Amino acid sequence: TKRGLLLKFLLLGGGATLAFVSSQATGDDLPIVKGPQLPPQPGPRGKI
Amino acid sequence: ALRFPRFSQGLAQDPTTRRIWFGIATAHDFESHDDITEERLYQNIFASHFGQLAIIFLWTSGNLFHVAWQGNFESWVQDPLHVRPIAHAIWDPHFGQPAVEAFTRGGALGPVNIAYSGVYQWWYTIGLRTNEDLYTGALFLLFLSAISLIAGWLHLQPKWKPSVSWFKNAESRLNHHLSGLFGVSSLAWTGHLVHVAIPGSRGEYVRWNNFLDVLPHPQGLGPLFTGQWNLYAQNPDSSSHLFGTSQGAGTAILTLLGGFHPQTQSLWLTDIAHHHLAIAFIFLVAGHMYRTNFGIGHSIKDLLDAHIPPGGRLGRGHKGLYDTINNSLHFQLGLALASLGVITSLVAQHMYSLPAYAFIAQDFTTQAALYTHHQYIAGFIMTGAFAHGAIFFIRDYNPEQNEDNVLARMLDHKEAIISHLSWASLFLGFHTLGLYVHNDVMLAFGTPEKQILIEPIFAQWIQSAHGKTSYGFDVLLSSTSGPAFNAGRSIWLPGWLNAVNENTNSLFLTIGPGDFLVHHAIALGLHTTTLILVKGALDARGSKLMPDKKDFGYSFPCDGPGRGGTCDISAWDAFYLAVFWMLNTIGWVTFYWHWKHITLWQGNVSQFNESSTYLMGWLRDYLWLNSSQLINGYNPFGMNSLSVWAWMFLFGHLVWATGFMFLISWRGYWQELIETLAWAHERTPLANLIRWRDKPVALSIVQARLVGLAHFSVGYIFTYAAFLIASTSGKFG
Amino acid sequence: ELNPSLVISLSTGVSLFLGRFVFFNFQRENVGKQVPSQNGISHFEAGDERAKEYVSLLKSNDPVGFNIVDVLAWGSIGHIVAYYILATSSNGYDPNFF
Amino acid sequence: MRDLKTYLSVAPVLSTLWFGALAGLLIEINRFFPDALTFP
Amino acid sequence: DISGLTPCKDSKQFAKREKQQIKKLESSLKLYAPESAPALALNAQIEKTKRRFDNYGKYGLLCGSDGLPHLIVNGDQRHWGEFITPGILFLYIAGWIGWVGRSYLIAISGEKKPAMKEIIIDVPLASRIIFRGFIWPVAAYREFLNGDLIAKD
Amino acid sequence: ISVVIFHFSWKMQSDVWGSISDQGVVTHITGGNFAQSSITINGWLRDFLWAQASQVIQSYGSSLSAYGLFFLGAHFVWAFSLMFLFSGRGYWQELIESIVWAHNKLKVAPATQPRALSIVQGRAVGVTHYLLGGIATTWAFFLARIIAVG
Amino acid sequence: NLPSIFVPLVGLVFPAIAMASLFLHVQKN
Amino acid sequence: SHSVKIYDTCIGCTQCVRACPTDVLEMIPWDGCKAKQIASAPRTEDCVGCKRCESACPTDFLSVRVYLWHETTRSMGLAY
Amino acid sequence: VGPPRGSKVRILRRESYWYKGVGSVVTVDQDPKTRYPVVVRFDKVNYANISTNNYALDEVEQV
Ligand code: CLA
Ligand code: CLA
Ligand code: CLA
Ligand code: CLA
Ligand code: CLA
Ligand SMILES: CC1=C(/C=C/C(C)=C/C=C/C(C)=C/C=C/C=C(C)/C=C/C=C(C)/C=C/C2=C(C)CCCC2(C)C)C(C)(C)CCC1
Ligand SMILES: CC1=C(/C=C/C(C)=C/C=C/C(C)=C/C=C/C=C(C)/C=C/C=C(C)/C=C/C2=C(C)CCCC2(C)C)C(C)(C)CCC1
Ligand SMILES: CCCCCCCCCCCCO[C@@H]1O[C@H](CO)[C@@H](O[C@H]2O[C@H](CO)[C@@H](O)[C@H](O)[C@H]2O)[C@H](O)[C@H]1O
Repeated sequence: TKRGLLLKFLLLGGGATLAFVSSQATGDDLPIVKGPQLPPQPGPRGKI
Repeated sequence: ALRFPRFSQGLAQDPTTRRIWFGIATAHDFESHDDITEERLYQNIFASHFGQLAIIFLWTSGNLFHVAWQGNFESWVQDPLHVRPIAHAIWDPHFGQPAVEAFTRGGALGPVNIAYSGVYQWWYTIGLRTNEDLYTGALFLLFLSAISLIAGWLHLQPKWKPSVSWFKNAESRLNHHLSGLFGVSSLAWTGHLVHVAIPGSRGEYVRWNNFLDVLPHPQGLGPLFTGQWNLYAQNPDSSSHLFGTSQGAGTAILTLLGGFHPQTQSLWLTDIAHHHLAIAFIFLVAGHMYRTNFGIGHSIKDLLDAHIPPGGRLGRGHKGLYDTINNSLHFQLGLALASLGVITSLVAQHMYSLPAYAFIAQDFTTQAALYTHHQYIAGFIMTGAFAHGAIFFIRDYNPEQNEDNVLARMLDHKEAIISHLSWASLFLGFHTLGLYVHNDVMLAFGTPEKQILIEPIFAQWIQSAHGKTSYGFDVLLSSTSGPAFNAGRSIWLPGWLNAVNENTNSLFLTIGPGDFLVHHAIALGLHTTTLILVKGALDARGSKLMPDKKDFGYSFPCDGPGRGGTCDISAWDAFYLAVFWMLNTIGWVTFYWHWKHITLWQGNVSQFNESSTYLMGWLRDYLWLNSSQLINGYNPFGMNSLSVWAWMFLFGHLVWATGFMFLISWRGYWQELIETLAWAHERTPLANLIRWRDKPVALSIVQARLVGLAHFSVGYIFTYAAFLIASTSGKFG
Repeated sequence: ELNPSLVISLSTGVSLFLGRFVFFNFQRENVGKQVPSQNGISHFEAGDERAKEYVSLLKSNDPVGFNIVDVLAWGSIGHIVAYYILATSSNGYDPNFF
Repeated sequence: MRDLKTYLSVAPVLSTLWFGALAGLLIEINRFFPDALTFP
Repeated sequence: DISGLTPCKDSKQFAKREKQQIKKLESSLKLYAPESAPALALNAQIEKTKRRFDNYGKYGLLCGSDGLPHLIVNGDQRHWGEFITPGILFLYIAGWIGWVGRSYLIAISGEKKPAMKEIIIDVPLASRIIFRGFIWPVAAYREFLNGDLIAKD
Repeated sequence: ISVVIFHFSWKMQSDVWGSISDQGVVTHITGGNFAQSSITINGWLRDFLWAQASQVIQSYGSSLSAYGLFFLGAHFVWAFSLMFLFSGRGYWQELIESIVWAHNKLKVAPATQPRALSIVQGRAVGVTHYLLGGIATTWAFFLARIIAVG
Repeated sequence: NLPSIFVPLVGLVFPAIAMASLFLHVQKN
Repeated sequence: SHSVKIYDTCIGCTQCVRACPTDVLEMIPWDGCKAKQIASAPRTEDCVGCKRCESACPTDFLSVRVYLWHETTRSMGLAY
Repeated sequence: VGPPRGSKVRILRRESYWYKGVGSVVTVDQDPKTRYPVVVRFDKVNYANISTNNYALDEVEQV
């Protein structure tokens, strides 16, 4: 019920929780964490 | 002012949402703030320049850090023709697995973006080779940004504030900028080129830890202080030289070869060093012109006052102009913006035809992106130059102190100027459009031989004067027995002529009837844009419809519905109108450049030669033909790496369309609609418990024009950027 | 084959002689009419204390008033000419006109 | 009669008559001298 | 020739274009009876194309590497029929029109309500004025010397 | 109305109109691509606007050449309308003030004083040209496509 | 390592804190 | 509050006053014109800025001038 | 006092629509307390469709 305390607590704790959850995500939850699984495609004129 | 903005008490008492919108939009207009003085104005501008420099340094440091951290620079410097440079990594939680697979390019282990800014080639050319070099460059740039912020804070303190008289010492600042900021910087750059870059291109690795132990030249400063400077040019790199290695490497540091490097297809490094040394000498000499403290030099005021023709045709000549220029920051800003906009286009036109970076020329996407980027920047800067010139006439112009000088006579015959500009623009538009429509009608009726195809003979003759032999004109450098060719026969003409007559680079491309029409379209666009801007600037103080326009400021909505109607009568509205024409003109030149280069890179210039003579050719063979790969970035069968550009294409279309709303619909309709929403909120249960604190109102008349123009420009830029990058990256020319 | 010391000394001497005996009057009568000023007054009078002229530096006991600044200017011109001669004579440039 | 002649002298009627005559002249010239790119 | 262009009587691309146009026209001829009116109309088009190409050959036009005529404007004395003579004729017609307009505007200026002769044209007065443009260069020059051309404000 | 007619055209070309052989097999004009492609804006851009405009843009030199010309003309008129829609008469009256000076210098200034169009009239001209250009673009594109492929 | 932590901070948390602070600033007095 | 000003080119035909939608202007005695009256704007705090007075101004140039200034709840015509 | 009635006069007021033009004097007020006594009629209408205006004695030149 302290509005000054509640705003700071919500903002800081929510940011910390968001960062922690993003840092604890596995490859099953996020494709970006899983990473590529296929051999890479070549370029239009032989560039890699 | 008790609320926001604190610099405008009148805005602070506004009980509507307009208090916020305007507070953001007038933050940097220091001249119109409450209790402003000239000293405070100059000091605030001086402080803001340091912050701008700090931001510039931070941006470059970020680019260097990300290239060193997530890029493939070390693998790229070993295969510049087959490795795609990486800008930075991608971490988006919204990505799907096919997106993760498709964006894994280069030799990276995850999604990445391919850099099209050309930083890799630029950094490779100047000697940087390892990731640690980029890491230590980024730290230095961060240090510079911090020091700029510290200086900006320091010169705002009571004991370090500079006075107005110091800011108005034009002679000393001109001397120091011409001699130190331009001359000495160039000398330092050619020193770097001689000590690091040139050795770097021959396999020598020179850094801070060993540059005091390695001789840049075998003779070591002997010839320089003796006078036989030719010893620095005797043995240049062979034509079989491979960049970065010692195979075919010479010992010269300052040459005048001309042409391009056979392997890298770029300018010789020694030529660049010699150029910068010559420019440093020129600027150092030029920096000793004005009188500062030692009893020698010139006074700009006396120079301007003495240049009055005795015939009286220029009136009082340039008398008094020193005070108007020195006491007006808008005059200075307009001059600076005009010059900078001219040289931005100069850079754009010179970088594509005379590449200076190793292995840039055969990186087509980077070249196209750079040319478009710099031309659009120049287009915006040139509009700014006229906008601030118009602001000067309202805020800073003193008619009594400028009696009958070259600046008052412009206001005297503004009508003659505007009418003649209008005639030129009308003539160009009429005849260019008529010829285009005639050719279109001939092509529609199956008779392409009835087209009006005018040969651009003046420009072909100019090209032949530069040594091009594709037209058989035999003039000046194209001739063998002339004095002009005989003078440079053994200095630079061999290499320059070999590069010019090489028909697969961008040096003096062959032109035909298709170029003649597009060049006149560009001329019409230029003339119309200058017409709008000049009419706005010269009518800023008033006209017959509004004799007291200077009494209302640079930006006001209107004078009302009386006297027939006064829509878009302010000088700001002239700039708002001219931005559309600038965008159209730059789009024309960029379309021309892109279509002329994409066909040359494909090996069939005849596609452009025959299809550029009528506008349906432009619509079909340039826009429709080259959008097949881009619009297939994502389809019901899958996606590929071009999906970002496909999304951005439609994003730009949507923003461009949204701008039409603000540009077409006007305020009263929206205000009358917002009233009903206010009633509805005030009568809705469980929502009466929530009340707004700023009264909701529609956007202002001038605010809506700015918002619509911003949406229009953002869509215009993004749509073409996506199309250009995707079309040049689907096939790589 | 051109002696650098002889060329530099002769060019500096000629430039100083020209500045002291030939072009002195024109230069002085022209600097007399060109003094930088803002809003009708000099930069120092406006309030710029860094723009004050160095009276103790420009004074000299020369019979016509030749001072160290004139020496520096004319010597710089002479050195530029001398090094132009040395750099233009060492190279084997031949404009093949005839 | 006088009023009808006054009406036939109004701008749109005179304009359509003049441009019709011009169009007919140009059409007949192109019918008898077609495909002219130069002036011999 | 000029600017690397070849005359259209020599260039093979011009003849190839002429052959392909006739071949395109002759493909639709196969769908009609040899005596029908559409067959008679396509034959007239074939003759028109042949005459056009023969004329372009005879007039001495220059053709590029695409088989299409190219105009020469710089001022070459053997190419005046493409820009110079037509331009002179245009400048004679346009000056005629401008001078007849100016004389009519001057003639009605001194009346009670001169805006009524600008929406309802005095046709006899226009008939009087119209044929004065045949000598428009002489009069336009002569009011330049005297000073009746430019209003000195 | 533009969205309605686009919907009608794509649906009829994809799921109703077509050809039938003497085997009992139906082949539609666009092969039933509406269901999976008309659900994205990119689908409308690619499979409808880009794909079906291929007729009107290659109609030059044929009997349908008048539709490409009208296509370009409609685009031109639609773009022309934006000059009237985005500006106001205060700029144009001031611009006319300079041309009137040039006419007065040569004694060719008309008695009927030139005026910029009224505020309401400019809106009417802009909307009329906008509608004409937009409707004519679809007229030409639809007619060329459905005559060539229909 | 770092991107998984930094991207949510710059894209969500920092804009939220800045928006809250700016709103409280503009609603003052 | 907007700024409304009156210049002595007034001919005193009272056209501005009866065109005011918020009763900002009024007519006061004078001696500089044949009508012996000039316009005044004593209630510019009720000005909305519609510039209806300038549309009714017969003088060339205008004798009544409206300059749009700081915005209040009265000047924006807000009823909520 | 003032130019004779019916004469032709050039306008010197900068903000006037007929600046540097020519009009005809209709009446001139004789009251010394009148600031702009010269009434002038013009052939062309201004942007407000008005053909008459009052000018001071020093803004009018007899031609
Ligand atoms: C030798 C002494 C010296 C030097 C080096 C400078 C240097 C500078 N002064 Mg300065 N100043 C001096 C003496 C000096 N001043 C004196 C004596 C006075 C008092 C009379 C002033 C009064 C003064 C004021 C009042 C202001 C400055 C400002 C500036 C800065 C300008 C912004 C900038 O970085 O532009 C950089 C400019 C260049 C590098 C040269 C132009 C380069 C061209 C346009 C491009 C061509 C280069 C090349 C082709 C491109 C590179 C390609 C690739 C590398 C990307 C700059 C750092 C301004 C500022 O921002 O201060 C914070 C400012 O407001 N000065
Ligand atoms: C060295 C360059 C320079 C400098 C120092 C200035 C300085 C100034 N200009 Mg100026 N100007 C410049 C260049 C410059 N300008 C150029 C190049 C143009 C042409 C485009 C203009 C056009 C211009 C106008 C028309 C006006 C000024 C004004 C001003 C003054 C106040 C600015 C202000 O309030 O900012 C406020 C600026 C903003 C709030 C910026 C708005 C945001 C813009 C639209 C960017 C939006 C980008 C968009 C969000 C991207 C979206 C991406 C998408 C993916 C979402 C100030 C003295 C104003 C003034 O007071 O004049 C008397 C004024 O009316 N200038
Ligand atoms: C494609 C759209 C388009 C077109 C064609 C134009 C055309 C023109 N603009 Mg413009 N403009 C546009 C969009 C466009 N604008 C937009 C979006 C804006 C932003 C609001 C502006 C803002 C703008 C400003 C601010 C200015 C112009 C000016 C001009 C004129 C420049 C002179 C010229 O080119 O003469 C060539 C003329 C043309 C190409 C007009 C077409 C003539 C047709 C083809 C001939 C007649 C055909 C036929 C006989 C008519 C029959 C139809 C009917 C009778 C049945 C010209 C009329 C300038 C101006 O007035 O200078 C004189 C000027 O100051 N424009
Ligand atoms: C008497 C006819 C006449 C004459 C002599 C001129 C003369 C001139 N005009 Mg002009 N003009 C005219 C009519 C005329 N105009 C009309 C009717 C319009 C409205 C469409 C314009 C609109 C116009 C603009 C917008 C501009 C000029 C400009 C100019 C000047 C440069 C030439 C130019 O650009 O031409 C171009 C002329 C046109 C585009 C209009 C031509 C219209 C037709 C051909 C004229 C027909 C006149 C009449 C119907 C015939 C009289 C019949 C009578 C015997 C009964 C020049 C002084 C330019 C200027 O001031 O720069 C110096 C400029 O920017 N004019
Ligand atoms: C850089 C900006 C950014 C970032 C990093 C994200 C990140 C994310 N968005 Mg997202 N989004 C953004 C901008 C951003 N968004 C914008 C601008 C829009 C508007 C167009 C959207 C619209 C959007 C939608 C519509 C959806 C997402 C979803 C997601 C999540 C997808 C991952 C997943 O499948 O796990 C899913 C994981 C969960 C559902 C559990 C999350 C539990 C969190 C970690 C608890 C912590 C919350 C914390 C206490 C609150 C802090 C607030 C802060 C102010 C302090 C991910 C967290 C999707 C989702 O499910 O997220 C809710 C989803 O449906 N976003
Ligand atoms: C409005 C205004 C303003 C502005 C203006 C402007 C913006 C302008 C622009 C301008 C411009 C933008 C200009 C440009 C120019 C350019 C030029 C001038 C160029 C030149 C060149 C040359 C001269 C060259 C020559 C040559 C050589 C040397 C070599 C090669 C050959 C030749 C021969 C070509 C101001 C602020 C002032 C103020 C007032 C108002
Ligand atoms: C006292 C006396 C006398 C004497 C005098 C004298 C002897 C003087 C001298 C003087 C001198 C002796 C001077 C000098 C000067 C010099 C200078 C001043 C120099 C400068 C230089 C420079 C400037 C350089 C530059 C450069 C460089 C750095 C690099 C290379 C290139 C160049 C060259 C560019 C007498 C007897 C007469 C008499 C009386 C007494
Ligand atoms: C106004 C400031 C003073 C101006 C005058 C300064 C001196 C002018 C030139 C005088 C003669 C200089 O002559 C030149 O000196 C340099 C400096 O050592 C020598 O340079 C020599 O030592 C330097 C380091 O000390 C080495 O980097 C170099 O490889 C070596 O050659 C040259 O071998 C000699 O030819």
